[PDB]
Amino acid sequence: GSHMLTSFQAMVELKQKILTSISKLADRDTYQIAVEDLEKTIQSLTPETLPMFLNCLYDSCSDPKPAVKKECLHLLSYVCSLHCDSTAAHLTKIIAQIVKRLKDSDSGVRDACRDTIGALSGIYLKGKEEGTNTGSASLAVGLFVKPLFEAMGEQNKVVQSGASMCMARMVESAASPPVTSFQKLCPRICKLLSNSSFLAKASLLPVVSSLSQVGAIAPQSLESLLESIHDCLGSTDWVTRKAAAETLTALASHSSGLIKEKTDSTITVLETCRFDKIKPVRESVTEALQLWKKISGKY
Repeated sequence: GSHMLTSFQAMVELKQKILTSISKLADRDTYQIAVEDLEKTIQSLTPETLPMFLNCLYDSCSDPKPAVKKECLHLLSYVCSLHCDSTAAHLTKIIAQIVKRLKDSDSGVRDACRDTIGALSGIYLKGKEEGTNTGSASLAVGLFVKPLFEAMGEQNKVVQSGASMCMARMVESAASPPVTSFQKLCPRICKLLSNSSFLAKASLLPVVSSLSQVGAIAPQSLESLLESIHDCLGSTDWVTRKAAAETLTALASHSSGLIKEKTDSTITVLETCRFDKIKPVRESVTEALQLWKKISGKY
């Protein structure tokens, strides 16, 4: 009756203001004051006025003008930074909107996607593995990896590349990284790197490098990982070969104790690849070969 109608009027007025500021973001001189107005509205959000702002951002994330999309992704980040406990429930829809935006070719849009994924990981994946229970960590990491792997399943190299960059940034952005929950990514990344349909292996190898940096390499999948990296060293794209060499470098540099025994096959493949016609490939192969030789002991 009266209370429902009053809440309706308040909600519609707030949506009016939000959409007006978001549309005015599209202008160059009316961009900064609109940013300030949207931030001031973010500050005064409550658990009931939060989902309406999120729905505004969602419906605004599809505007053709790319600056609007970039700022809406940054606003998703901002609202998660200012109301993390309140947005932990809508995290799923948020990550879904980011994965939907992964298909854009605009550099700024893809960079905003990666930065938003990183901010979300830094907020919700920090310290998620401190104690005896390991259930909230699994759910948290899954909220990120399930849509990312689904986007990696699409037949679009742009989307696969974006998904891989976002997954790498997610692994990198966790302060106290959930290593056990992050190790669940290796058995799928192996199959993706061995898959011929996957077209963004050069973007997925840095994900392996990042997993090695935080020490989240699954030892039961390490041999298949090395096999897929050898395959990538065998690729026709020089970028993929250089990326595989640099991932071998990262593995020797951060998973040193994990690869001590299994070096000879990787060293042999590097020996066969040290005379690549592409000079950057030559240099990366030489670097990885020296590192693995020193880890093993050829002196």
